[PDB]
Amino acid sequence: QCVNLTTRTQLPPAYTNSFTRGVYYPDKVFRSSVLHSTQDLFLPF
Amino acid sequence: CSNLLLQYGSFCTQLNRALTGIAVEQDKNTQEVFAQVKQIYKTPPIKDF
Ligand SMILES: *[C@@H]1O[C@H](CO)[C@@H](O)[C@H](O)[C@H]1NC(C)=O
Repeated sequence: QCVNLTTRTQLPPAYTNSFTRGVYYPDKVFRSSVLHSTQDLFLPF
Repeated sequence: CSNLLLQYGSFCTQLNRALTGIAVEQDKNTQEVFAQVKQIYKTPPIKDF
């Protein structure tokens, strides 16, 4: 079963600066010492 | 179309490099022709030549 929770305190939504975060590997190929370019769904810096 | 052009990439990088070289060369040409000197002389007020 589930119980609704009561003890709460609302605050304005917190915001933060995400800088140079949210980068993942594009494929599963071993590339070394190469500057590669790509386009995908990425988190903007 | 931009996504498809992305995987070429080096081609128009090369093109832009060539055109920038041409433009720099044009500025070089004008400078080497006209900027032979650097002391900007001016004519005297009297034209007693
Ligand atoms: C409270 O719980 C009931 C059922 O457990 C649910 O129907 C209801 O949506 C809940 N209300 C809130 C504000 O959580």
